[PDB]
Formats: sequence, C-alpha cells, structure tokens
Amino acid sequence: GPEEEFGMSLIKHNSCVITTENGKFTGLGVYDRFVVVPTHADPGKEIQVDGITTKVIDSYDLYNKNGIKLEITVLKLDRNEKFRDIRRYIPNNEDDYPNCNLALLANQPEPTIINVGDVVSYGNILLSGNQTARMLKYSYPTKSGYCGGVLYKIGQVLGIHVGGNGRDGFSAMLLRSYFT
Ligand SMILES: *[C@@H](CC(=O)OCC)[C@H](C[C@@H]1CCNC1=O)NC(=O)[C@@H]1C[C@@H](c2ccccc2)CN1C(=O)[C@@H](NC(=O)c1cc(C)on1)C(C)C
Repeated sequence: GPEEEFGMSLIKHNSCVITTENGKFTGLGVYDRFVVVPTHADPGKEIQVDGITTKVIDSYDLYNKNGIKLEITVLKLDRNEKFRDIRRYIPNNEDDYPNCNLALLANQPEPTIINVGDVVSYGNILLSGNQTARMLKYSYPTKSGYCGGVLYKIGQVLGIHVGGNGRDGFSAMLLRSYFT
C-alpha cells in the first residue's frame, strides 16, 4: 500500500510523458521547470510534454569527472507550471537499496508501479557499446517502453530507467549535487 502510494504521488505531482523524435519517455519533474530524461532520448529544441509542443530553454547532458556519460539529461522547459520540489528525496551519495520500485507513466494506458527488487550500485556498463557510468542495477526483465521510469523507495528518488538486456534492468543514478 504505502510504497505504491508514494510512487503514485510521484506520478501525480512529478511526472509527464516526454516525446522526442525517438519515442515516448516517462519524464521526472525535479523542481521548477526542470525535467530529467535519459540522454539517449536525444531531446531537441522542442519536445512534447503530455502531447503539447514545448520549447526547451536549456539542456544539459551529464557526465562524470572522467567524461563518461551518466545518461541523465536535464531540460529546463518553457512553460508556466512548476513541479513540486522533490530534491529533498534525492540521495547525496551512491549506495545500494533493497526492495525498490519503478513508477511508469509513458507507453501504457495508466500509471503503474513495478517492484524490481533489490538494487545495487553497479558501476559502469557498455550501453549499446558506449560506456555509461553510475548505473543502478536490478534483476527484472524491463522492456522497451519503461525508459524514464522512476526508481524509488518511500522518501527516496533514486534514478531513472535507461536500459536492460532481458534479464537485468539499469537506471541512471540521481544525486542531489546534480541540482543547486
Ligand atoms: C528504453 C528506451 C526504449 O524503449 O526505446 C524505444 C524502443 C529502453 C529500455 C530497455 C530496452 C530493453 N530493456 C530495457 O529495459 N532502453 C534502451 O533501449 C537503451 C537505449 C538504447 C540506445 C538507443 C540509441 C542510442 C543509444 C542507446 C540501448 N538501450 C539498451 O537498453 C540496450 N541494452 C544494453 O546495451 C545493455 C547492456 C547491459 C549490461 O544491459 N543492457 C539495448 C537493449 C541493446
């Protein structure tokens, strides 16, 4: 009940469907007009937010200090609405987390919560041949359509779903220092 309730509140207050030319993604609204999507979504000068074409004012693809992509892209949107500020839920450090959930919005008829089990700080992987850092891994057969899904626990917004191989699933980590 409560684990699913927290996820449904994240969907209600902090999600949107983002469409780029490469597909539909669950977009996590962090605060003000800032949303995160996987970098591989390759957002352009405009995106659709719940079907409405919206100009992107600023876009940041995040990399670690060694220049390895994190697969987090932050977009500042040209619109009125401000997202509920969920920066207080974002961890300061990399860690492992037991019994996590993924909150999904895009590519399905209604928002749903999937329990993905225990999550580990997995390090770097090769995502379609390109090194990607700070992955959070779970043993769940995530599929196309899950990207952007919000990995969370009650009071903890941990990452966004970016990839998988039919056995395991991977989220890009969210760290508090990615925002001021
Ligand atoms: C979300 C995006 C999506 O649905 O794309 C529209 C079809 C995908 C979720 C994945 C798909 C399979 N299961 C999932 O959880 N994510 C992807 O498809 C990502 C992004 C692409 C990509 C596209 C363009 C440019 C760069 C990258 C690659 N990819 C992957 O998940 C891959 N998986 C891996 O490389 C991999 C490595 C390891 C350890 O685990 N998975 C592809 C499925 C090959």
